[PDB]
Amino acid sequence: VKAYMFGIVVQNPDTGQPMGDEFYNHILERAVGKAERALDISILPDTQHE
Amino acid sequence: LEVDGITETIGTTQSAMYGGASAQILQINEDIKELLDGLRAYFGYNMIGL
Amino acid sequence: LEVDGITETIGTTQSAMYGGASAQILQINEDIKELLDGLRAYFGYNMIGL
Amino acid sequence: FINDRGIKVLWEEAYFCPCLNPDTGHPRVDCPRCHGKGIAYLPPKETIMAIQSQEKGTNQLDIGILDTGTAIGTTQLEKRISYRDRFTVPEVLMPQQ
Amino acid sequence: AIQSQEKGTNQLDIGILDTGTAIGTTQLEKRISYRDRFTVPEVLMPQQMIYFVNKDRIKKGIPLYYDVKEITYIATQDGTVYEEDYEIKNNRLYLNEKYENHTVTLKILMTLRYVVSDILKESRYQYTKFNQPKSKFENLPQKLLLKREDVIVLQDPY
Amino acid sequence: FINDRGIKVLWEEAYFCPCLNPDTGHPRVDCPRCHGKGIAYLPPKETIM
Ligand SMILES: [Zn+2]
Ligand SMILES: [Zn+2]
Repeated sequence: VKAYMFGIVVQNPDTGQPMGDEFYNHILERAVGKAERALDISILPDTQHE
Repeated sequence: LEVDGITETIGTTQSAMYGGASAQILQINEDIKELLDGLRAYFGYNMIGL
Repeated sequence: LEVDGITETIGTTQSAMYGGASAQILQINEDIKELLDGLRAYFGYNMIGL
Repeated sequence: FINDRGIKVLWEEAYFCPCLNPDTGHPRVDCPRCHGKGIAYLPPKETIMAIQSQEKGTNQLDIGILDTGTAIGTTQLEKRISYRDRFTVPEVLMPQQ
Repeated sequence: AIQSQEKGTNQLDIGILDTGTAIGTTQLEKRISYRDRFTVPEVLMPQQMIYFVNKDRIKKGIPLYYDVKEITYIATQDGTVYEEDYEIKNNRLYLNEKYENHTVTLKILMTLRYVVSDILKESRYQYTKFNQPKSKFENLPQKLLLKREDVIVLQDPY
Repeated sequence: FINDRGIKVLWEEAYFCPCLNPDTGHPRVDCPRCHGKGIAYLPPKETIM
């Protein structure tokens, strides 16, 4: 992700602390869920019983 | 506000039409619309036989 | 801000209508639209026989 | 607005020192309460003041050099500053020789 | 940054003098002090000189009033003086003894120089907090009044 | 901009005339190279000012 924002930093103006990678991972996992619903597909491997 | 030649001036995101958080709410509504479209594809259309 | 012969004026991309990242988000939405059209051509239209 | 724009200063209030000679009317040069100035000062008070036009005002004289520089100050609300009251600005250091 | 670079010619019974003045804005976080000296190596100023040449000045060399960086014109009653017949060393002018009873006239260039005469804004301040862990005090640019080094003239620092 | 706005002038450069009296320091009033002014002038140069 950060590569696509080369030359930017996301930083709390009251403390100068950069945003933690936990938020990036959380957002990525939800973005994968969104992609798996915009298209009727299963991206990540899983065992299905039908 | 100006005192003794010191000048301070603000234009804020508030306006006679739009509230301070207008833009963020508009973006959130766009995201909600995408999410709802996806989830209303996951759950089906309701139907009943008369 | 004007203080003791130093003056600064800034106009930001924020506005009462648009948030600071409006432009980037719009461009990203265009890219998403192109990608989704392509991927919905790669995977087919869903169909079922009643 | 003033708290944002002003620098922190220590304010101490002037009063005439009671060491003045009852006849000549001049200060005692050895007075410990005032170091030869006629004016004694109360304990310092923390305040914020906005300061402008901070000029050094160098003078070169037959007696030697002297500084007569002048500045303009805007006080906080609800204060009654009095003549020869004294301010110091602990953040700001000036070079001298 | 320098502004209003005035020459300030004066013409007096003692002779000519320059009292010109300029206004300077410093960089951040500097504490310029009275009679601090600046030179501007990029900027060359024209000046003029004349000397009567005598046996002592031939043997000892003429001590020039200005710190000559280079000569643009040199002449005498007999005409132009060619570069084999003069030399400058240590801001002394040496001449061929041919000229033992002549007067030499020069046009010269020298580097611009200033001394701090007075400080018009010795302090400007800002507490900066935005994106800092805690408030940081910073000293903004000073405004200097600069006076030209005519009366006493010193070599360039190198 | 300067070439459009300026008038054409002849510029000639000052230098002290070597006719100055080696004692009194004043110009010779009969000097042909400078007509009693202490200042001689180099040949003129065309410029716009
Ligand atoms: Zn006393
Ligand atoms: Zn002459």
